[PDB]
Amino acid sequence: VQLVESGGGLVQPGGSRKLSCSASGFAFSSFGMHWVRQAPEKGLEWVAYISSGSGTIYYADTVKGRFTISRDDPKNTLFLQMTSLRSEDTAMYYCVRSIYYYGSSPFDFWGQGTTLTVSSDIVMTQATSSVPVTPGESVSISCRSSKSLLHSNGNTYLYWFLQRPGQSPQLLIYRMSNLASGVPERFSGSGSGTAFTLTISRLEAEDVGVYYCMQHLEYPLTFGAGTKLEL
Amino acid sequence: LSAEDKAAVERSKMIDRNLREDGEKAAREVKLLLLGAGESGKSTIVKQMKITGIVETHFTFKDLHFKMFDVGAQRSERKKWIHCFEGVTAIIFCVALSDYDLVNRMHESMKLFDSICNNKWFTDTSIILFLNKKDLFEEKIKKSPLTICYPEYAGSNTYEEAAAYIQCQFEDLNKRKDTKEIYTHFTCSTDTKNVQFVFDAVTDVIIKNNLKDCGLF
Amino acid sequence: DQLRQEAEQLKNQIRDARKACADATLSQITNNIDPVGRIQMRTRRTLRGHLAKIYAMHWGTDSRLLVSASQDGKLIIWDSYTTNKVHAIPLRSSWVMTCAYAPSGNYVACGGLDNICSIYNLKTREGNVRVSRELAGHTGYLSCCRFLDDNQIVTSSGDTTCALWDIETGQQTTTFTGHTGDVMSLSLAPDTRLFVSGACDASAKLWDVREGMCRQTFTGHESDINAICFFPNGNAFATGSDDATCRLFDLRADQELMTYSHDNIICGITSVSFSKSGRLLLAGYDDFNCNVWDALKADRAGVLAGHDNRVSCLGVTDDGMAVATGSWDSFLKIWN
Amino acid sequence: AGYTVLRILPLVVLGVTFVLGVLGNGLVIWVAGFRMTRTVTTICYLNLALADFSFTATLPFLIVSMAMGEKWPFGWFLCKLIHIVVDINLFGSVFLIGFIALDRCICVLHPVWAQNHRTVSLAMKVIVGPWILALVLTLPVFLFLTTVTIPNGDTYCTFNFASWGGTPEERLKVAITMLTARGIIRFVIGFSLPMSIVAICYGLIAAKIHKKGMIKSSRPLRVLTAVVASFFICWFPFQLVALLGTVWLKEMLFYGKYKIIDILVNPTSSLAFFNSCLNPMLYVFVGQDFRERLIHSL
Amino acid sequence: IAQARKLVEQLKMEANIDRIKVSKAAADLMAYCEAHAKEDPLLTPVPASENPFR
Ligand SMILES: CC(C)c1c(NC(=O)Nc2ccc(Cl)cc2)c(=O)n(-c2ccccc2)n1C
Repeated sequence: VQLVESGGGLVQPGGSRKLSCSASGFAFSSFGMHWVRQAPEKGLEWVAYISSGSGTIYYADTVKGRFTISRDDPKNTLFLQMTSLRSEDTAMYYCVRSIYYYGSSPFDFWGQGTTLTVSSDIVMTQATSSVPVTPGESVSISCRSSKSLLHSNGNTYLYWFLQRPGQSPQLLIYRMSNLASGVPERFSGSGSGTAFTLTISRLEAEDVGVYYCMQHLEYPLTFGAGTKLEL
Repeated sequence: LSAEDKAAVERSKMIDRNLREDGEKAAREVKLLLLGAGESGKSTIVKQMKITGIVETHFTFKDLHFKMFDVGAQRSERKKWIHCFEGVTAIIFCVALSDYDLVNRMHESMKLFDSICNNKWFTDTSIILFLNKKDLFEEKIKKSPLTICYPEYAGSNTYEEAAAYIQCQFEDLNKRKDTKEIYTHFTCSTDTKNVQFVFDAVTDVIIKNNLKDCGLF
Repeated sequence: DQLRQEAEQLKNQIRDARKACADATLSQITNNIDPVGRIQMRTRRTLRGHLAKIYAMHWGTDSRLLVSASQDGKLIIWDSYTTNKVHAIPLRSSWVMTCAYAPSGNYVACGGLDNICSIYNLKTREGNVRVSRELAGHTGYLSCCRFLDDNQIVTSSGDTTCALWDIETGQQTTTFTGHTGDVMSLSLAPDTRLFVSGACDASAKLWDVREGMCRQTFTGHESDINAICFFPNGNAFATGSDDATCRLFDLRADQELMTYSHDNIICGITSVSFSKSGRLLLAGYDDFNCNVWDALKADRAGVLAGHDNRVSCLGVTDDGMAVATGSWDSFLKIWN
Repeated sequence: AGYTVLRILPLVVLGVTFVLGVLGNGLVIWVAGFRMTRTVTTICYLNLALADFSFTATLPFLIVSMAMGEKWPFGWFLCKLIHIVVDINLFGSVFLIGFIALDRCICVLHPVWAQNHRTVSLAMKVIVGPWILALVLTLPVFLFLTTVTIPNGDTYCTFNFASWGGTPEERLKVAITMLTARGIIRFVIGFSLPMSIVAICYGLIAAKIHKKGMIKSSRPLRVLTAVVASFFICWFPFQLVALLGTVWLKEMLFYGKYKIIDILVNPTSSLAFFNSCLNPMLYVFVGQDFRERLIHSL
Repeated sequence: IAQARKLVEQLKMEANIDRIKVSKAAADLMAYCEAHAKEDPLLTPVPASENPFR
């Protein structure tokens, strides 16, 4: 599975750019696709989404109307058409796949991203922003939800992402309880509708990075400020 | 309420549209069940139609897609899997005319025909009977008599009369003459006229089925 | 015929040995228990995706996801709670007579008239369901396939033989010979070390998965056995046949315990399952109505007449919450 | 006088039409729409049943009107609703009968084409073409039809062109032109297009099955001649009485020369509503597949 | 003819079973049924707030 973004560059404020997401190695037509941008030295923000089949499209309130998201399933690419660009749209845009069925792991794969350099909501708050830890300790990252994420169906829609320095985020825990494929069992998740916890047991050198929460209960999908672990 | 169960439903409705589009594509192809006891011309005729377990064969003729299923390499109880072919448009049954004297072997073809023709799964299913190897039958019938297969056969040992006798002995094995028709053909190395005969029989079956769906029949 | 005679001698010895053990029938022992007769279940869900006859359905171990096999060439995994379709697998051969869902949930198996047990990987790095490996050592149609693990599946066939397979290699590690008719059904033991098989010789055989040989043979029936299911304890099993009779056999006693037959029923049994406690016997019928039986008293405690066509498969969830019945009318219903 | 039974039998047949049409159309709507697999034939039968079930449902407000000398007791909404349903449903019954004839003819004359291109989705897409054409043909009832009060105290539902004309001669000129329109469309779209299509299509599938020798009983000819004649016997007397009244439209109004036509409008119309009673019996009840679902799900 | 030699061998193996009397074998099936009768949802209509199906 590879998601490669392209179309990034410096743009004058007010111009227009189209982002491309060359997706190879997976069934693109069966995956809902997301664009999640990261303002420089800042946190993740969800901007757009297309369902599998293109039937359902949602946009962030910040970019709604002036941002257009489209996909070409035969060409296996995702497009983000950007118009009326402003100075706060400068970010690394990540292309994210998400498949929605019972037992699925949405947001499992994130693309590399491309940088633009243009010259109510379920607020998710991470209590801390930096956490000094040693390679043997067991950190328990915290998360807070403005609205309870527990649903009538019994699912708590909290996802945990880890973004290592100079890399794209990787899903660790989806639905706050079960860990994603390819993740060591050291990571664990817990919570009761609000006040969620990500517990790591044997923090290796590869666990160092910024940890982001995200709610999938309601659009727009809001991320946390991000908790960082320094070694 | 639905949070991302709203997107599972969209997937459940996107893979329910493909089921309809695959069912429309699968219900536009004529399904034929190819039968025949022991050595017969079924392997030979399958070559004529321009294509272990079920040997599914696809051929198109006159814009009509066909799907033929050979169950020859299936030694088991037919009663346990014959109901799988209940909705076939027609059954193609192959009988080797040159098996009247062999081993007896022609009577086994009659047992298989009687078992399927009067089967409760095929009461309206028409049968396209192929009396294969008509060239070997005429060559053999001069020396060997049809008496060796039918003791009670009051007739001459010529091809055009004994062949009609065989067609009668196979076309009178059905007890459902009101609800289904048997199309009989004689084939040895017919130059692509077997596909024409199957197309005509299938077209008649499709028309009769369209009448039964309406009230005309 | 010199040694054919001693076969009758050993048959008489076994018949006498199991006759002596039959001191008191199960019907006499259950003349004091409280009967259940108000078993009325209603169709909670109707799964409508299939466009042809449904031949096999299998519940997941989570009691929520079920796999359904039909002759439109589709294997559909359903979310029984929401009626949603999780996956729709296009089979290479549409003549599938069986389907299994892996206990882990990572695979489904599908077999039929193609003589191949196809293993499908449900959880892949891609989003599609891919054929894991086709098991092609059988000679007749596959009638039943049951997963022992992610790497072991036992399949019954019309070649009269049951086989145990190693999925990652693809070779039948153990073959189970001994039947004389087409094997139509399989039922794994709850411990997955034994399995019973029902074939067209009107006999059920208990097999040792590890050893590979049959330890017991049950021949109460008169016609071919179409369904077989273990009692939840694992020490008994029930068989359904075209004889229109369901029997109960106890492995330890090694003979028939109870017979579940009624005069109003002339049609044969296509599927047999037990309730979670084993008190109810859910049997599918060709009269278009499933029949709930008091497994201890042999009384019809209920009828599931929601199908306009022959019931072909039925299964009860591991939770015991619901019974799902598939039918030739192309519809699969969940009864609670 | 002798012209007294003519005020009775139209009332008797429409009540019989109302009861029998409601029961038959409901049975077919339930069995075909809910207890049968959706097929192109089933969709056509359900659509035809919907037209003549709703038309029979709106029949009793035309029974009471006819019983009270064509006076309309109900409100202005119902006169501009019960006559919209009758014109849409009656023109939709004739165009669905034509569509069923065309489908039955295509399934027999080109069975290979009807095998590769005749789907449920295409049937649903095309089955609304008759429904849109029925809607377009009722606009003269949407715009020009209303209740009119007479100083005697009686309100009659009729085509009033007072607002459209604005001048006594100009109102008459638009009235004659628009009435001649929905009279001539009534024959050419209501009878000459469906009856010709039915006669040609059923005549073609009677020659085809005869040329190919598929008559093994008298049931095919009986059902085909019934579906052909029953449409003619019921629809033709009314459409002729109406076409005569539209060709001689001015003579009926200014001079009243032909009062026989006006008194024949009520029996002939009742006979043409009885076709809605016969439609479920002739098209869907004849099928053994449908009957084996009514008794198997009774 | 190996069919007889194998069939007699299988019958001999099936004869050597420590069979249990039906009375203990039947009373051990009703023992399991009552020991799990409470946890059988199909046996009795459970409250609609504990039934996953509407
Ligand atoms: C049924 C009642 C309301 C009615 C008319 N309304 C229609 O007849 N509508 C219609 C729609 C489609 C088709 Cl095919 C045939 C007829 C109509 O003109 N009447 C009439 C009035 C004066 C003279 C002759 C007839 N009368 C009495």
